[PDB]
Amino acid sequence: RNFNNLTKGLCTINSWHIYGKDNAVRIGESSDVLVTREPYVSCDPDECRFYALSQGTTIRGKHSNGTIHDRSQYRALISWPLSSPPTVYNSRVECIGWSSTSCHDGKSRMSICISGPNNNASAVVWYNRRPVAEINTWARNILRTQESECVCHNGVCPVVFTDGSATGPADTRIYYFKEGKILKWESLTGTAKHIEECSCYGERTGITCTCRDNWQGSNRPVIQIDPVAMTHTSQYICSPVLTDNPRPNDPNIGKCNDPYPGNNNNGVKGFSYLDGANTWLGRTISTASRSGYEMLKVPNALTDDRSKPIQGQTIVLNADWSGYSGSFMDYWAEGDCYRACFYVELIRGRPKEDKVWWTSNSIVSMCSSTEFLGQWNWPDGAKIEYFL
Amino acid sequence: RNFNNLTKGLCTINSWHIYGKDNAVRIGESSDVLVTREPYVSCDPDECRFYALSQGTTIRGKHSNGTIHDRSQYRALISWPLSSPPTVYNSRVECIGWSSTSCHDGKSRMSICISGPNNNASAVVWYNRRPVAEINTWARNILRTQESECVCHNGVCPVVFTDGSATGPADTRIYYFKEGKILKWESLTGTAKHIEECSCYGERTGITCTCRDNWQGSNRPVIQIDPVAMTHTSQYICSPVLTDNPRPNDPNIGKCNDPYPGNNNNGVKGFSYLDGANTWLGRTISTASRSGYEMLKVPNALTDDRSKPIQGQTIVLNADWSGYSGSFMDYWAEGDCYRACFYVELIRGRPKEDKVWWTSNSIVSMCSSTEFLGQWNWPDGAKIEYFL
Amino acid sequence: RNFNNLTKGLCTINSWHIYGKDNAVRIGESSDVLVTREPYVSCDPDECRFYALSQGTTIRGKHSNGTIHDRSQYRALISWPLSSPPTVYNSRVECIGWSSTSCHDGKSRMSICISGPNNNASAVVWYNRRPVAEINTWARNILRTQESECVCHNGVCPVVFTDGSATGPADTRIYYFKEGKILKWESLTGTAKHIEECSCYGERTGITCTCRDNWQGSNRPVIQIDPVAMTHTSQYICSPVLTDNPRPNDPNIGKCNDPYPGNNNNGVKGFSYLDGANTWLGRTISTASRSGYEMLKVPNALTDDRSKPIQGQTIVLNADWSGYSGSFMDYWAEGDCYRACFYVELIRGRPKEDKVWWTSNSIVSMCSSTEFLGQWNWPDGAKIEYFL
Amino acid sequence: RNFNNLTKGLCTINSWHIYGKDNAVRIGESSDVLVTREPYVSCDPDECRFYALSQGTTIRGKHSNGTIHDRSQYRALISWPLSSPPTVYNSRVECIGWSSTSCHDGKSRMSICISGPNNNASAVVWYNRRPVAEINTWARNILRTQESECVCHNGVCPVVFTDGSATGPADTRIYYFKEGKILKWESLTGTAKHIEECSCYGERTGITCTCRDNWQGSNRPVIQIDPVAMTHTSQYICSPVLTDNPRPNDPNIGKCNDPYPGNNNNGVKGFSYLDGANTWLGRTISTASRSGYEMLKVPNALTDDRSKPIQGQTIVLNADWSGYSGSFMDYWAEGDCYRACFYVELIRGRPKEDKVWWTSNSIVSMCSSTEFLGQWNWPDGAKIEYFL
Ligand SMILES: *[C@@H]1O[C@H](CO)[C@@H](O[C@@H]2O[C@H](CO)[C@@H](O[C@@H]3O[C@H](CO[C@H]4O[C@H](CO[C@H]5O[C@H](CO)[C@@H](O)[C@H](O)[C@@H]5O)[C@@H](O)[C@H](O[C@H]5O[C@H](CO)[C@@H](O)[C@H](O)[C@@H]5O)[C@@H]4O)[C@@H](O)[C@H](O[C@H]4O[C@H](CO)[C@@H](O)[C@H](O)[C@@H]4O[C@H]4O[C@H](CO)[C@@H](O)[C@H](O)[C@@H]4O[C@H]4O[C@H](CO)[C@@H](O)[C@H](O)[C@@H]4O)[C@@H]3O)[C@H](O)[C@H]2NC(C)=O)[C@H](O)[C@H]1NC(C)=O
Ligand SMILES: *[C@@H]1O[C@H](CO)[C@@H](O[C@@H]2O[C@H](CO)[C@@H](O[C@@H]3O[C@H](CO[C@H]4O[C@H](CO[C@H]5O[C@H](CO)[C@@H](O)[C@H](O)[C@@H]5O)[C@@H](O)[C@H](O[C@H]5O[C@H](CO)[C@@H](O)[C@H](O)[C@@H]5O)[C@@H]4O)[C@@H](O)[C@H](O[C@H]4O[C@H](CO)[C@@H](O)[C@H](O)[C@@H]4O[C@H]4O[C@H](CO)[C@@H](O)[C@H](O)[C@@H]4O[C@H]4O[C@H](CO)[C@@H](O)[C@H](O)[C@@H]4O)[C@@H]3O)[C@H](O)[C@H]2NC(C)=O)[C@H](O)[C@H]1NC(C)=O
Ligand SMILES: *[C@@H]1O[C@H](CO)[C@@H](O[C@@H]2O[C@H](CO)[C@@H](O[C@@H]3O[C@H](CO[C@H]4O[C@H](CO[C@H]5O[C@H](CO)[C@@H](O)[C@H](O)[C@@H]5O)[C@@H](O)[C@H](O[C@H]5O[C@H](CO)[C@@H](O)[C@H](O)[C@@H]5O)[C@@H]4O)[C@@H](O)[C@H](O[C@H]4O[C@H](CO)[C@@H](O)[C@H](O)[C@@H]4O[C@H]4O[C@H](CO)[C@@H](O)[C@H](O)[C@@H]4O[C@H]4O[C@H](CO)[C@@H](O)[C@H](O)[C@@H]4O)[C@@H]3O)[C@H](O)[C@H]2NC(C)=O)[C@H](O)[C@H]1NC(C)=O
Ligand SMILES: *[C@@H]1O[C@H](CO)[C@@H](O[C@@H]2O[C@H](CO)[C@@H](O[C@@H]3O[C@H](CO[C@H]4O[C@H](CO[C@H]5O[C@H](CO)[C@@H](O)[C@H](O)[C@@H]5O)[C@@H](O)[C@H](O[C@H]5O[C@H](CO)[C@@H](O)[C@H](O)[C@@H]5O)[C@@H]4O)[C@@H](O)[C@H](O[C@H]4O[C@H](CO)[C@@H](O)[C@H](O)[C@@H]4O[C@H]4O[C@H](CO)[C@@H](O)[C@H](O)[C@@H]4O[C@H]4O[C@H](CO)[C@@H](O)[C@H](O)[C@@H]4O)[C@@H]3O)[C@H](O)[C@H]2NC(C)=O)[C@H](O)[C@H]1NC(C)=O
Ligand SMILES: CC(=O)N[C@H]1[C@H]([C@H](O)[C@H](O)CO)OC(C(=O)O)=C[C@@H]1NC(=N)N
Ligand SMILES: CC(=O)N[C@H]1[C@H]([C@H](O)[C@H](O)CO)OC(C(=O)O)=C[C@@H]1NC(=N)N
Ligand SMILES: CC(=O)N[C@H]1[C@H]([C@H](O)[C@H](O)CO)OC(C(=O)O)=C[C@@H]1NC(=N)N
Ligand SMILES: [Ca+2]
Ligand SMILES: [Ca+2]
Ligand SMILES: [Ca+2]
Ligand SMILES: [Ca+2]
Repeated sequence: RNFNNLTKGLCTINSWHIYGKDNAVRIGESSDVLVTREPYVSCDPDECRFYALSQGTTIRGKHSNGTIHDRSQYRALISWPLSSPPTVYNSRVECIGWSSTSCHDGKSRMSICISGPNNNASAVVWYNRRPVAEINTWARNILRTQESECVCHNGVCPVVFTDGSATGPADTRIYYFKEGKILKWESLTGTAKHIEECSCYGERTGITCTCRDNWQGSNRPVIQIDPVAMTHTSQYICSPVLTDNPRPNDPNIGKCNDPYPGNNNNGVKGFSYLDGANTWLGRTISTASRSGYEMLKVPNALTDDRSKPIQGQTIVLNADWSGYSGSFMDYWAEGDCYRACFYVELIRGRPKEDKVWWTSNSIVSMCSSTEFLGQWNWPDGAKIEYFL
Repeated sequence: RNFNNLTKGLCTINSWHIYGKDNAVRIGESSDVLVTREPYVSCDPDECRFYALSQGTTIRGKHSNGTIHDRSQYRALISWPLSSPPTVYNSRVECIGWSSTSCHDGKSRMSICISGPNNNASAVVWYNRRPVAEINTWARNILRTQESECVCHNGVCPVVFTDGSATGPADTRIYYFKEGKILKWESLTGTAKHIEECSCYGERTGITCTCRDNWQGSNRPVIQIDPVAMTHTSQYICSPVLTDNPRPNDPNIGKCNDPYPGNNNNGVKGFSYLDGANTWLGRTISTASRSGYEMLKVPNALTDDRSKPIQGQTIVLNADWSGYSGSFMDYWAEGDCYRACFYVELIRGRPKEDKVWWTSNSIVSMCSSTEFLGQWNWPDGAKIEYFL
Repeated sequence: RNFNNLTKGLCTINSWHIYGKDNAVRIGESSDVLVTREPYVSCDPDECRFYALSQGTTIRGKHSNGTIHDRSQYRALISWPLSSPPTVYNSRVECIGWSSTSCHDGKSRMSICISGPNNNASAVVWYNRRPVAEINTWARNILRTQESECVCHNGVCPVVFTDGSATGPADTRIYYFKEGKILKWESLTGTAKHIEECSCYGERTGITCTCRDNWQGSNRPVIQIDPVAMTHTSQYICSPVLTDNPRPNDPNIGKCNDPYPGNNNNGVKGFSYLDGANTWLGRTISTASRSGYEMLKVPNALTDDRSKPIQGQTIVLNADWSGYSGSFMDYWAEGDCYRACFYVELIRGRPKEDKVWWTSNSIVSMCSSTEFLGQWNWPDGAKIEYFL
Repeated sequence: RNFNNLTKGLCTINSWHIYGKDNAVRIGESSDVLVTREPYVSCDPDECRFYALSQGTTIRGKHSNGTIHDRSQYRALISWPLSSPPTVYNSRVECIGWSSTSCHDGKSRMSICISGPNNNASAVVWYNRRPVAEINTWARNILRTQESECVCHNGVCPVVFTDGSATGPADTRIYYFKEGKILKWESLTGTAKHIEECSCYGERTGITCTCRDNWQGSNRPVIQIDPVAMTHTSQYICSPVLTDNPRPNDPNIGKCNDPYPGNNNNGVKGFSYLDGANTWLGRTISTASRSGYEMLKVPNALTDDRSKPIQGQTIVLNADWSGYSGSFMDYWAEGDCYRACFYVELIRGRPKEDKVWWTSNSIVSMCSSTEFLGQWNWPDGAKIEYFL
């Protein structure tokens, strides 16, 4: 087969339909379902799969005790069939670590896992299920990457890494891989002041990443990557429709080249589709906690610092827990355009539900529709008392 | 490969032999078997599989509590290997929803799931395991479809949908799909007064659907579809051998173009094979509850309003619970004719067995034989007290 | 690919080496392992698999209570990977019933299951995982067949069936199938007075079946089938080395054309390889119960009514339970000769161990070696008290 | 496809990165994970897999009681997907026995299992998942082999066997197989005085085995095999950096042709990569017990009896249990050189943790990097109290 080429634009987004949901925590109440977090979705040319970071234990297993912990030697990036739960028996390990990305280039899949102690972490780059390249920490402060799929164009797969402080200036690098080999890496340029956990998608013939400013910003940093020239720019979403969490209330003027202030030293992984008038932003409903999720149609959110919603859709009720969210597309589907998709992580357990001693999640996933479809709300569905 | 063409007639039906049985509830007493309901069977050119709507939990799982509920965000259409139980680990999710159909066209499989709230439901059409088309509710009252396989001819797959009241006139549409794309849709024509949960099979070169009249009828509505012209007619089974449930006792004159009265606002999904003198009707043995199942040979049941049984076979004893039933065939088997098959849903738990708080089912499945084979009876086999 | 042709003779048998063992009961103490009985082994051209009749429940499942029962609607012929246990999740159902056979012809597999009540049982013949032919009971008294693999030559697969009394004259038929279709069937001819559960193997270019006389005989009936002419003969193993169970002590003169007396109305499925001086007989060590198993080299056992052992090998200690045993070969292995193989069923639970209320089994399997290898003993290995 | 040829040298080893870890004991606390020991890793041309000797029971299963036992009829060589746990459902049995090796030759896999009583054990050689050759015990004292992968060159796969005393002179043989057939076998030559459990790797165009001296030596025996000529030599690692366990403290002069004294009648399976200045030795950190693991860069360890470490990396903390370790490489990866890999067995339970009555293990696995990557430590991660 061939390297996939980003030759298509996004489909028109008039609503979102249900694409995938695994009900992991519901099922894992009485099945050998693996504790996970930081999930995402990524497609091969013949199959789409769920991904997450395992915690090396099942939910009912006693080792689930204390899995709010982010980084341990018992974590690993796993994938499993679409809308199935991540079980001990059906899960395929891609690589070992506690921060990851993964993407198919049309021929084979590249997966990257970061492992190690905070001051000595390292990334291993896997291609065609074999280890190919390794990158050592350059700032010795929790080397970390996207926690969602990367995008490939003609065999070139850009990945965004960050090494350094989570509450101040850090050292962010965009790496360009082909077949697992390092072609080139760049220091972060542009006006974005802090970069974490970029959510990327590809469209003719560029790659757009919506990331997390954990330092001072409640608006989201945007990195736009050219995968042919292997260059990039950065700024923020200009829109006053702020999409981080926690975050202040929406002003009437956003910020294009600086963080919008109000909430320091925190954030959540999130995403957006920036496509002129076809722009949709995702965010939690709450401005304080990781609860609820909605999609908002905000024309020219990227460049218009006055832009407001003209349409929207509720994905998760504010009364229900959410969490991380990120973008993905099936680049091998039929049609003239790429259908925009995303997932929402539904975190259950700690810190918000400390009656149990574990932290896991399930996945809900949506794709766009050119129809104006009715909306439902998609909660995790598990009842905590059952786990007591 | 090629699109399957309905070039064959039905085989002669002189009896029914055992084809499949999963013993799900028996096995699920001490295994991670998924709670399901509304099951069916559908074949690929190289494999036949069980299908059902999952409830997003195992039987022993505490979340099975309250699964008599029909529609929730935790349901999904799953398939699994023939005569295996639907387990957490061996089940493949086809799409997310609480009403479905699915069928192979010879090249790839089309699956359709409906999800959403009662006044805003929507169908997503999957083809080759990718979402292709979406249909929004047109009557805003539980958009719903067949709950058994559809039939394809030369790439054209007709599906029967209903939107609107379950106790009065509703808005029924026949959709014609090819490769997941909507070719055409039609409003329901003919003399059938209410349409739900059609059970279809294909024979040279038309498609016959036996459905459920939930309004006033205890005789079954029949839709006959021409998949080339993409047109249809409707009426009832003329036979006084009434095959819904609940239902009145068999009269000596049936009704061809109107519901036979006696039982309002209720029914069960059922099926028939209408083939002149090769006609076999299926039904529950009880006229009051979903218990028992039998096949009755009723010559010209479709057109003869005096027709009576001349042969029969017991499938499930009246002392045993049954439920939904529907038709399917292996259109890729060897031979000159299509062998008629069906399944019976064996519902266990609520409402009829309320010592437990769940509702699930297992599957028994039969196909026709040109031999006159001895009959057995096929109960679910699970003992409720074990679940207490 | 092509139909397999029996073009080779048996390899020289100088000992037996371990080939397969699943430890099902050991593992099933704390895993979802299916209760089974009547197991065997059968090879495809690219894989060899374990087979058995499931009881439709796991060992720990409460439904295992009463599985000493031979025939129920919850039984089915399952296969699973070599030396794995028969679990809920890894088992593939071949067909539904409580008596079976199965064999590959080089192109596809034919499986046959008998189901039904005692006076109305019927066999369904599956080929390439599709139902092809059906045979109704001709004597209305537990229609039953081999409970081990059949053998195919040039697409022709002979099967031995018996219908009628287990304690008197019965109606035995040899059926000849090709691609699941009935080519011909014959009434049992020769001097064998009672036929049950034949164990067959194929060698240039005939098929040899060693069966069970449940009526009066403690010597074993032998059917020799010509798969080209589609004809057969029958007699007993002439050897005074009696190989049924229960059985009298070995005399000095056996019987060639009549049952050797002493034990009526009982027996066990067993096997032999009859190959001139390369002859090996299998049997239980005990003459009273299904315990122990040994192979005995008895030159010309088939024709010499004075023949005695000149070599042997213990397979299972007399202190350990055994059960059914049968023959199989990999007809697609490399080499000039067919390597003789067999399995022993290790029955655990009732009737011999009635502290538990279930009956299951595990499998040990051996093949011949041209070396003179050391012997071990192969017990089931499960400790009953753990199940209490 | 073709026979793999050892045409490449080792890559430069500047550090080790994480390659695989299964967390079996953590996961097996609440999942059907098989009790194992003596694990290793071996690659096919399209997949790499974990291997181990099963104990025929799960960890939570009551039959895990007493699995410190080395040799029983319930053991078997199993393989399962990389970094998954060895579960009942995902494990593939390769052959039956309590001592093993296995390796792909580029076309198919050869697996060897030894079973039997101590004075009558025998090896069965499997090729392409079929039994091909058998070797009887020649010294009648626990016939035993490598417990890690073998290496093939042009279809020739050398295996090191030992039969005889574990505390004195034994009879060691190097067997040369092709497609499972015995080409030739040799008695052990050279200056190595005792040989057990060789860990081998292949490099242009020879095979290097690092073994265990269980008699008098705490330095490791090295066998170097020529797979074309089918000949070999033996000696010890000259280095004073002693790498057995238990072992004395490191002297300043090692031994090239005799055992370094201090610890009798004990040892552990271990490995090394001997490549001039690219030499790395593995060993436990403790000199007394199987705890901890480290890699040490020791230039010319094989020939220089004064050589000392100039670089190193901790793999497992001394406070954590280790166990067996062995070498493997992906001989089908891309590149100009072979990347050196190894695994460490992390033994949990008895004898060191006798609060539980079982003995199992999990696996950590590493490969080399030409980068100088930061190090972590990789413990098993299971907490014993959970199992009480
Ligand atoms: C079956 O399903 C269908 C399909 O899903 C359902 O229909 C959907 O219903 C939902 C819910 O109502 C809609 O989502 C909302 O959309 C509105 C935007 O639509 C309105 O505004 C448009 C823009 O108007 C402006 O510009 C135009 C320029 O021409 C001008 O005309 C106008 O006067 C004004 O100047 C209108 O164009 C639009 O009209 C169109 O749509 C109508 C249908 O809605 C139709 O009838 C019309 O004919 C026309 O076609 C419409 O009036 C979003 O604004 C809204 O999002 C806000 O509200 C939710 C709360 O519900 C909140 O969570 C959001 O975050 C957002 O509110 C925050 O952000 C604002 C901007 O920063 C801020 O000002 C707010 O104060 C608020 O801020 C606070 O909350 C946030 C959140 O925590 C916090 O962060 C802040 O700090 C602060 O605390 C919804 O997304 C769908 O659009 C609609 N879809 C369709 C296809 O109709 C249907 O209801 C279902 N049926 C049933 C029976 O249930
Ligand atoms: C081993 O296995 C074999 C194979 O399975 C077993 O053999 C099978 O046995 C079963 C059970 O007996 C049979 O099923 C029944 O079949 C009859 C129909 O067959 C009879 O009627 C035929 C038609 O006769 C009429 O027309 C001809 C025209 O020529 C005329 O000759 C005749 O005088 C009359 O005018 C006859 O042709 C037929 O004869 C043939 O078959 C004989 C074998 O049966 C053979 O001996 C003959 O030589 C000849 O070849 C035969 O006489 C069905 O009527 C019946 O179904 C009714 O009964 C069951 C109860 O058992 C009920 O559940 C059904 O729903 C149905 O009864 C309801 O419907 C009627 C119509 O509406 C109504 O009038 C009834 O009052 C009743 O209604 C009530 O109940 C329902 C249900 O709840 C409710 O909804 C209503 O409101 C109301 O309450 C059976 O299906 C198989 O046909 C037969 N198969 C074979 C191959 O033989 C064998 O027994 C097994 N062996 C052993 C040892 O067990
Ligand atoms: C490592 O592994 C190796 C390989 O496995 C082990 O070596 C094996 O050891 C076993 C056990 O000893 C052997 O099995 C037995 O074989 C004998 C037959 O071998 C003997 O007899 C041969 C025939 O002799 C006759 O004919 C020749 C003609 O030339 C003539 O020379 C001779 O005088 C006599 O006329 C001899 O050829 C043979 O010698 C050869 O082998 C020797 C090694 O064994 C070797 O040293 C010699 O040099 C020569 O090469 C040898 O003497 C079987 O008879 C025996 O089976 C009987 O006994 C067991 C009990 O152990 C019983 O269960 C069997 O069913 C059978 O006994 C019943 O059947 C008889 C016939 O009907 C009857 O007469 C008996 O009374 C008895 O009947 C009773 O019990 C049954 C069972 O319940 C019941 O049904 C009845 O009603 C009644 O109650 C064994 O199978 C292997 O052959 C041998 N293999 C090899 C390769 O050596 C080695 O031991 C292991 N090492 C260690 C350290 O453990
Ligand atoms: C992030 O990750 C990185 C990468 O992993 C981390 O960096 C790593 O850190 C580890 C731990 O410190 C290092 O491993 C140790 O390496 C030393 C060897 O390196 C030293 O020695 C070299 C040789 O020196 C000699 O020769 C040269 C010839 O030119 C000469 O110059 C010199 O004077 C001397 O003559 C030096 O070349 C080397 O310098 C280089 O490296 C420096 C960085 O380390 C760098 O700064 C320099 O500029 C230069 O480039 C360096 O000085 C090993 O010796 C050591 O292994 C011993 O110690 C451990 C305990 O920690 C022990 O377990 C080992 O078994 C071994 O000690 C035993 O064996 C000896 C030999 O038999 C014996 O003499 C000892 O007494 C001891 O024996 C006792 O214990 C054993 C064990 O139980 C027992 O069996 C005995 O019986 C007895 O009881 C370590 O392996 C890595 O090399 C290093 N890697 C890199 C790339 O830097 C970094 O730290 C991490 N960052 C953070 C913040 O954590
Ligand atoms: C490498 C790492 O630990 N990344 C963190 C992430 C991180 O702490 C923040 O972005 C601060 O830099 O926060 C969160 C979070 O829940 O907000 C999950 C991630 N956990 C994992 N990726 N395992
Ligand atoms: C969409 C929906 O909920 N369909 C119902 C169905 C429906 O209520 C009746 O046909 C009335 O219209 O009844 C029943 C039933 O048990 O009779 C199961 C179905 N459940 C599911 N398909 N999930
Ligand atoms: C065949 C056999 O039993 N090999 C032993 C091995 C052996 O005892 C020593 O090398 C002494 O010769 O020791 C050990 C050990 O834990 O040190 C595991 C092995 N267990 C297994 N391979 N099953
Ligand atoms: Ca922030
Ligand atoms: Ca009705
Ligand atoms: Ca008998
Ligand atoms: Ca030693």
